[PDB]
Amino acid sequence: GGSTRNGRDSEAKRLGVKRFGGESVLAGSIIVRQRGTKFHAGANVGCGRDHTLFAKADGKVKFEVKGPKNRKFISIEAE
Amino acid sequence: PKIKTVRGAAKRFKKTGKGGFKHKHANLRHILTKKATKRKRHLRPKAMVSKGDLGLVIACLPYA
Amino acid sequence: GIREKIKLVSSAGTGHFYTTTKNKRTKPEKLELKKFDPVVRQHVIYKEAK
Amino acid sequence: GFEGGQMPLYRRLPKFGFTSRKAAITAEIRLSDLAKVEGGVVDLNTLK
RNA sequence: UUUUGUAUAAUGGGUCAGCGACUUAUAUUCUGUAGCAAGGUUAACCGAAUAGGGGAGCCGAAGGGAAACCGAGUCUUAACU
RNA sequence: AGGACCGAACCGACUAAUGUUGAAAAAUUAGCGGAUGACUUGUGGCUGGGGGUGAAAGGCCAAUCAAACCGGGAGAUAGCU
RNA sequence: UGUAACGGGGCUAAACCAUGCACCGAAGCUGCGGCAGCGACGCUUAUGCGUUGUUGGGUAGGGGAGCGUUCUGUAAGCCUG
RNA sequence: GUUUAUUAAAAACACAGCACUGUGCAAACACGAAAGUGGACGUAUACGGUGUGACGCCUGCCCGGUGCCGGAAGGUUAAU
RNA sequence: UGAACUCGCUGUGAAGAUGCAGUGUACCCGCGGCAAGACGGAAAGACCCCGUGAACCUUUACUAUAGCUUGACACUGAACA
RNA sequence: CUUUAAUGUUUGAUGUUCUAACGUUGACCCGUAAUCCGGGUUGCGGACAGUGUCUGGUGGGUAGUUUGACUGGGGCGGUCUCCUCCUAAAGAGUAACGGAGGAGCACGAAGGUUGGCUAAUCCUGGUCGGACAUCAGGAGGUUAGUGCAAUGGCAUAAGCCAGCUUGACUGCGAGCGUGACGGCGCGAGCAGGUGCGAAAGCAGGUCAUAGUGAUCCGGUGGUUCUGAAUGGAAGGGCCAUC
Repeated sequence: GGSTRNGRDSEAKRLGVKRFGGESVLAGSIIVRQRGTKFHAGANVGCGRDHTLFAKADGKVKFEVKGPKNRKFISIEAE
Repeated sequence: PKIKTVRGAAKRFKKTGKGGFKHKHANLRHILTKKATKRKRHLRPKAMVSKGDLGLVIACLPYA
Repeated sequence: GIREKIKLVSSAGTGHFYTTTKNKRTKPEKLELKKFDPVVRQHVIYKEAK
Repeated sequence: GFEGGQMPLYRRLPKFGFTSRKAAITAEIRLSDLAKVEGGVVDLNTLK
């Protein structure tokens, strides 16, 4: 394989930054190989098989500096 | 000379009243067991061209 | 296609087969896998791949 | 169909056959046609 | 004329006077305007003749569906959804 | 007796000066190879462009050659000056 | 290759460093004459006058609008021995 | 001797002699909508064709690979 | 053969300028010669490279065929080993 | 059901012989005291040959055509689609023939669901024991492990272990993420039915990302949508597939 081969981009993005928006549902996060390093609060679910922090009700994103470790809380609630 | 409808488009599309062309779409003829079940449940219903994707198609289909 | 695909019929044999990703190339094992028969819309036993 | 490369779009898509051949022998009328007809009966018998 | 850049020992000028290189129909989409408008238009052709006549055909006015089949509705199917 | 052999014409165009919009589509000058022969030359004719003719050179074929001349297909074709 | 590693002279201060006030310094700023466009304020609705404000170098391409040239009609007219 | 018209004039090409594979005569060989004609008015001591190279005297090895001849022992096997 | 009444050095430089900047020099026009220049005048570089271009040549690469050949067939009848 | 001969016989081949098919590079006569040629008379060959024709084989002798791209030039080597980390700039967009490892498949479990558990490594003790394996104790550890590369998570484990078990589900889908598009990735939830759990509750596989060719063609199995005069049929369309 490499060098080079490089493994170009790997589809890696940050997506959810600041208050954000969605019509009725939203992803909350997209960052891969992530389970509980960003923890679920409000109208969402914890990250697993698809790496998203998916929210089933229209909400605005709120970010905490602390959680159970590490494991900082990412809150999604209606405004 | 009377201007010809292109065979490449004429035998692949169905017309409408409001505009846009209706068609069966690809990926539903060849080796079905190897393809995803959710994908096969999404390709079973037929597809359509909307007015924003239509200019390229009437450049092959001139007539009513 | 190096997968030699198998197709089974329901307990009653009626309608079409059920095509499955279950392999026969690599291991001899039980072919009964219990699947949906859409003439009865019920989960039933499936038989004979020939 | 040419768009610089990567093939014309219609060459990716499946064919549609099975013709019906009745439209060229079918008429379409609104309620204000054949509406008087000298008091007679509307039937498609022997139009020639 | 060209080029990142040419006074360029780069391609081109000896001179007077002339020559020397872009058509519109069939089909169509949007635009402009003209006649008429849910209608508009006849082709070839007849004709006193460029008047009048010629609506076959064409486009538009109602769609959905592989098609059969339904219609301001309609397809998909066990399908209400 | 002899494709012996010297030497002109006769057939060539090897040496050096010269010419190459020339005396010239290759000869002006003096030499040089062959010089009754597998020689040359006057007259008449035969073999024809995917076809001839070469002790046969990718030589020659009427100013034209890894393929002659003419008009027509023809305003071939040119992602280019 | 020859004045030729401030272009050169002057200059042991007329160089070097930074300091204090003055002056010179564009086609622009700014004043005026003129024009087109956008918009106000005062007077007036042939429609202008008065004042203030403001934009006006534009090439691949996208829009607006004149002056000549020729034919055809005007032209049974108008100019001409 | 022959020679590449105007850039090598020869170690290039050509006759000698040798070898080999074909060819029984309506030969093999050759050009041709095909007669016909050339081979030849010739006869295997003749003729075709490819090598090598006058002369004197000579010419070691390999048949697995390539081609060709007979078989297809053994394989693979068309048409109809 | 655009305009020519075409000096040397050094700088500037599509950087190897007669011609832009500075500086040293130079009577004008001929003629018979001299020959360091005017990248002299001649050749819309020949060199090499790029090109899915064109051609020729290698060849059981792809495709078609002349000729060869088993079979089927027409001229076509009868017998025996 | 063997291997084979003769009696009978189907169909070929080689050879001989006859000649009511066809050849004569045989002669003579007439045209005509014509070494062209036809006719005429007579000999010799003979289904061999000859000429054309169709299907298979062979066959540059002849004619047309093809022979991908990158490569800080050519050439040996590297490379063209898919995974992963740094280069990569503390939004967005991202390069090199820069630094460095992999894929073109496997698994019926390493799965679903309910209930339990926790590593590495080193020393000492111990033995069928010239060196691995299983263990006991002590120090020490979310550093072991995960079907495979790499990457990060992972104990409330997604790492291994037992019961039951196959959701490695059908039909639908609001949509959510992405690239210029084709196309790629993720999917709430509804409806059908089965499975786990005492139950609240949960299951559209695997710890996630690579494991694969758009379409045209024809085949394969159902249907009764179509089907040139029309009742069947051929062929197509749908349904289900290769």
